[PDB]
Amino acid sequence: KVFGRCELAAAMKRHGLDNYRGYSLGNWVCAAKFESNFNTQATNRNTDGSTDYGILQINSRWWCNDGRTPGSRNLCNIPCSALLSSDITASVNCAKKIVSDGNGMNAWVAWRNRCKGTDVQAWIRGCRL
Ligand SMILES: [Cl-]
Ligand SMILES: [Cl-]
Ligand code: NA
Ligand code: NA
Repeated sequence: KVFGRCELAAAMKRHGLDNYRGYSLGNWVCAAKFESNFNTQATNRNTDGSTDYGILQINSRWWCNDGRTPGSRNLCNIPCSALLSSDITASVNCAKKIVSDGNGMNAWVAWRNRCKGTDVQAWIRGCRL
């Protein structure tokens, strides 16, 4: 599923990601835009052999099991394919764990390089939330 911008904002808010660990909703929408273009089905291989999955590009070395990643910890205790669902619940639950890990949203490279320090409220401008 390719979410619309405000559509994803509303889903993320309903799921309690807005202001989660102090990250306003625009941060999460901005991160999803650059990580996945709002596409739940997005996957990308990493150099280390792990793969990133879903709207928030959650990694198979630490967070989910994809059955092919050396050193997988599966800390979210989920198959990586569950993170590709049109229902974002599993991605949100796992993102809450990741962002609590100590580095906040710096865990997402695209967030640090493209969202951090910018006017992230722009990402939810116009939406009815
Ligand atoms: Cl915001
Ligand atoms: Cl933080
Ligand atoms: Na894909
Ligand atoms: Na992989």
